[PDB]
Amino acid sequence: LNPGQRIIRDMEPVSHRTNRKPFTTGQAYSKIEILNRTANMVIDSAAECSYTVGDKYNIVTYANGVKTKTLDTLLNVRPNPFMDISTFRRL
Amino acid sequence: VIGLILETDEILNKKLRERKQEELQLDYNPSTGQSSVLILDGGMKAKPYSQISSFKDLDFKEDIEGFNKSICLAFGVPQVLLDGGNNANIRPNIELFYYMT
Repeated sequence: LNPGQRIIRDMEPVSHRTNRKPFTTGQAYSKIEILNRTANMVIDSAAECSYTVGDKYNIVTYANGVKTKTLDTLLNVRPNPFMDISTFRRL
Repeated sequence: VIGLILETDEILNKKLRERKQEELQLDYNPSTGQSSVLILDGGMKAKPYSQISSFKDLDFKEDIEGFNKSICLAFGVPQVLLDGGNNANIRPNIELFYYMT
């Protein structure tokens, strides 16, 4: 392990929010056209892309016992039993 | 809009003053009238007036164009589709519009 991880923890124990003005963000998104169009373009373009599951790397992972077909269905077809793939990706 | 301003320091018979206002206006119009020379007698003067508020200060083309372009940007319709252009402008813009939007 890293001998100096304690120092890095002491430097920043917890995360900091970087969206300083959420209400102004929402108002600008709701009432200005050059922001709405660009944000929608980025989100839709990102959500259009699909995913492919290929080879298996022989390493110990946090989640094990998952087959390729299940990952293919989750990432592409329908992640949640109760939510869309497009809605999940856009969110 | 005003064409001529004549100034006098005396009270010259309002009724005939209005009659002369009509007469000069009709006579000196080159569309309906054949007079060009005016003679001032009795002390009547002519004030060299100017135009205070003109229609050339109101330049609204750029702002209206910006608003229209911004609306088209908001919906996503390329400007070339609305205006029209060359073939290389026509077909790729149609494809971009349909696909992306």
